[PDB]
Amino acid sequence: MSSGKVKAGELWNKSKDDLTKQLAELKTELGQLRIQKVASSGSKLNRIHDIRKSIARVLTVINAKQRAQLRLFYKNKKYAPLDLRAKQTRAIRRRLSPDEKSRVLEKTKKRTVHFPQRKFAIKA
Amino acid sequence: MPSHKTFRIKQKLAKKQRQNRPIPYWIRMRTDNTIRYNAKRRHWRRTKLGF
Amino acid sequence: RQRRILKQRLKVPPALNQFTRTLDKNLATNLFKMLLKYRPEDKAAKKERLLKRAQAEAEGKTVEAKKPIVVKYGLNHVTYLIEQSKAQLVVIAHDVDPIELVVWLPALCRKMEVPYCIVKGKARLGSIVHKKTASVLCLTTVKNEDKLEFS
Amino acid sequence: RKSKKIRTSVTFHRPKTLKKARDPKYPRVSAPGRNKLDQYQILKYPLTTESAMKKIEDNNTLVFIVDLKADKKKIKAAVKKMYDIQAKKVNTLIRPDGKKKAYVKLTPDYDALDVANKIGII
Amino acid sequence: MGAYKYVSELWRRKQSDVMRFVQRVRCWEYRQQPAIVRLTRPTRPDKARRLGYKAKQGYVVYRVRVRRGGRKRPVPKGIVYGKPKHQGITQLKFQRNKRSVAEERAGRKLGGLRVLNSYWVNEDSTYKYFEIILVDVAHSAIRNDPRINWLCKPVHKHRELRGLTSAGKKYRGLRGKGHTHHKARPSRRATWKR
RNA sequence: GCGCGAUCACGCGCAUCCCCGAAAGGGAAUCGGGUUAAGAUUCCCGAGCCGGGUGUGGCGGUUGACGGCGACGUGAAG
RNA sequence: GCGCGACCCCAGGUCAGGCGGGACUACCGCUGAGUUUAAGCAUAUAAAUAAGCGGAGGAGAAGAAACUUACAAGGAUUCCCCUAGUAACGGCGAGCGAACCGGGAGCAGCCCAUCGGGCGGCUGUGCCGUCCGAGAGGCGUCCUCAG
Repeated sequence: MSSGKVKAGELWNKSKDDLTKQLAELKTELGQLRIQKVASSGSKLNRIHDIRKSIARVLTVINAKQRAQLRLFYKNKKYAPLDLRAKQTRAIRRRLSPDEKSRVLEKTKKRTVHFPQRKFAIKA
Repeated sequence: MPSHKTFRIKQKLAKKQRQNRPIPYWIRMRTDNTIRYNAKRRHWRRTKLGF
Repeated sequence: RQRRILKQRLKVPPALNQFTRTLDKNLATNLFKMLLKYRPEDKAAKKERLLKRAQAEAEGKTVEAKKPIVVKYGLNHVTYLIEQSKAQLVVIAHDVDPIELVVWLPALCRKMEVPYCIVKGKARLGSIVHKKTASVLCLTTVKNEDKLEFS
Repeated sequence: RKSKKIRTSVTFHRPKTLKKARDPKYPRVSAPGRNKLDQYQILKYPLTTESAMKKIEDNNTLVFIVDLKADKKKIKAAVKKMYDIQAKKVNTLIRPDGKKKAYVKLTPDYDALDVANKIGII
Repeated sequence: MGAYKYVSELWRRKQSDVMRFVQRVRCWEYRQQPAIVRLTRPTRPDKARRLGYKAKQGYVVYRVRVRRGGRKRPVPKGIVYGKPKHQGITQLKFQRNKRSVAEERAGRKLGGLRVLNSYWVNEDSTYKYFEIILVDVAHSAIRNDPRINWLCKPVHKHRELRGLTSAGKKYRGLRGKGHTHHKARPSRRATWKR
């Protein structure tokens, strides 16, 4: 539109192509709120706050899209030093994820070791 | 010569210099509490600059 | 200026510091006992060929018709098939460091009357036992219709 | 082709003189990560002081305040894109602001006065 | 059992038969080679096979070279300064053993790996020689082996240093159990001197 | 090995390394005039030059330069 | 008296995959003082402290007997309580200073001495297709039987 914007949901329902034109327009207008700082108007107050957010919303939203897209392309394939950040995050959490516990109790001398019971009765 | 030049001390000295300004009339008003005598505000004659 | 240029390891070392003394070790010493002598390898090559045709006469159907051959490579298996007294001829490599790995067998085999051959190099013994690695020792436990050439 | 039979006589035939071969490299397959678009806005605002304006009139040169990881080549590019003008020299200062003050001298083909008017500055 | 008994029998007898010849000859090597030596073979497979040796990835064996003698204590020629029950320079000998120092050196240089155990590979007349087993934690083959995945656990990092090696238990007096053992178990700092 | 040619892509040669360490040791190139409240050999106005890096033509020359006894003056890898 | 391709030891590079180097307050592991006390002081004491150093975890560390023992039984290991200011040490001065056991806190016994890597496939702590490198013994009625 010709009036300022935005909602979070509106950006999300725009294409990659649309949002960057929107990011374009926003820097340009922001650039105006810089010369309009010499003017010092209260309209350049409210607006210079709220445009700042709109830039941040477009920048985040596109990043999410790209991460999601990458994850979908690669869930077919093999991948990731980046999503590997996220799964660990990090060195302590890398130590906690071998995994250790299931594997440690796995193998050698193990079937009859405990009290038996109920199970045998059910299958009668 | 320059007038000792290096950017890396020179900027940070200029930051402390911008940081040593008056409190802005407003923060006295909304305000919570204080005789707001700012206070980390430093002077050409007295005490001595630090890094 | 010109003439010669010739011959690194005779006059311009250092160039290698680990191995020169390693040669000197083989050649020199002092010293008390123990490992030497035979192979003009004519009588290596026949042993090696009748070691290759001691993995490679293997058929052996489902049926106990005859499973032919066993050859086993590696020090422990060679010790145990001498001790379990059905090795028909063992082979030793000369090229063994630690020597300690192979010292036991010539004394042990002569207490079992199991014959032993001493092939010059460890790698050829591993290739002719059909390994993909060198072998310090090997055995035949049971040959394969060759009895006369084996004797 | 070159036979190490040649190579053996080459080690024998050189007292000192130094070694030699050269060799390639290659990437794997696990795909290095990171797709980016890290961008700073060099230009922040046209600077405004009385001293700038005289510089507009006297000697055809606009005055911007710029970022602290500026240069002169990126600003000579940045100004070119966003204001449609060729710039001939750029002069660069750290300021007691913490900020970088840049004087941008322009071509006479498009004068600082009517470059300025649509984002007026004094 | 097997072949591993013979070399074990040899190594008793450092001074005698084939072992004094062959290992004095490997010291021509051992003096030449550094205070880090990684090797791909254990010298003793017997005492590798009885301190934890499986050939399997992540396993390395390494030789460490440690000086003979005690410890000499700073500062000489600006000397203490204190009353003579506490003056001592060469007189004191460390109450860590020379085997544990070798464990420390090794684990410092191979920092991504953890010492399992160690053994003796001789002495001449100023060096004492050890060969030490360090085992990768971080690779799958150690993890998917339940005989050696106990090392992996985060509590076990830098274990040589905290004295949890076999050598570290032995110099800590933890060889006994009962009578006597009373000042060693569970720790030499244990009661806080209450 | 490093270093260099080398265009087609590839091979060849050698010895003691590599950064910091003087804004007053060593060092590629700028002056005169003007102007600002406050800069200025720094911007301008005039004029010059350097460094670094691709094209162009005048021609000075061409089986790699004449002249002046002489001194001396007016290609190119290993 | 000899060159070559190949096996096998060492070394340098290389990109890959994987880990580690610093931090959080104390807790938690070596080296190692002095004031002080013994009305002095040198063994002794302060004190294996403090400190320095290194390194770990959410707890560490210690663990299933070449144990205790003073009998005749117990039965991994910490810790709490006390055994005890006993035994033992020591100008046998001043001081130092426990263990077995006994009952609890809580309990558990086991374990040594086909693996991984590469692509492809998936419902990716997994398995399949493939390529590559590297407490034991005999006999017996049976009871028990993974997930």
